[PDB]
Amino acid sequence: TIRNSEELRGKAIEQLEKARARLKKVEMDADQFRVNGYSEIEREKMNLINSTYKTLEQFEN
Amino acid sequence: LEVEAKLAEGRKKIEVELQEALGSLEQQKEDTIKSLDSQISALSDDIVKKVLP
Repeated sequence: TIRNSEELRGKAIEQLEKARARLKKVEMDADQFRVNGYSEIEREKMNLINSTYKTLEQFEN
Repeated sequence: LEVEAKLAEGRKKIEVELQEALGSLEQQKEDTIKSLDSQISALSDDIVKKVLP
């Protein structure tokens, strides 16, 4: 009782709540994963328009 | 789809440019031709003397 009631309770709570904290950390890195593609794929519109603007400039020539 | 609409815009630009510039150039060629005719008579007279030595 004396050994196991602490040897399986407290560390389990610690890993359990640190698992929620690590979930919050990797969720924050997922909030960064928003930026990881979002600021560029908001531009990808003007990217696929302006890259072909040069071929349209060859069309103007 | 917006890119396709922009392609339609550029296509209308080539429509107007092609049509109006081709009309003006087809007029320019006639203008220069009718400007040349006296000088083509002069040019024929020039060639006649050159080929008659």
